[PDB]
Amino acid sequence: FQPTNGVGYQPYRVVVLSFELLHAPATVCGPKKSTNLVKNKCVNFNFNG
Amino acid sequence: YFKIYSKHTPINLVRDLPQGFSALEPLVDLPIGINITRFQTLLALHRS
Ligand SMILES: *[C@@H]1O[C@H](CO)[C@@H](O)[C@H](O)[C@H]1NC(C)=O
Repeated sequence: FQPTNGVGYQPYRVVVLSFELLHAPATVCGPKKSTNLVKNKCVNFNFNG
Repeated sequence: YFKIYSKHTPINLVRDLPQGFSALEPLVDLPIGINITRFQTLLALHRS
């Protein structure tokens, strides 16, 4: 690895993320986007499922 | 799902279980997903 090499010979750091689903409860979840809370109105609420 | 419920109670009885009511709060749910059929308590020795 030299800094003057071509782009086909320059070092590339590769991270491969492997996602599997097994019968155990899935615990690595994405961030759950939260809508700001609105009170005193007839709204459709979704609290923790 | 592995449910661990627990309760701490202050007692002063010497030998047996005291007679009373104490509901156990849920402490922690563990995503283990494994088969369990046997268990064993872990103790601590005292060395001198
Ligand atoms: C769980 O373990 C017991 C005893 O080892 C066995 O009889 C049973 O079939 C197992 N169940 C599963 C789903 O592996």
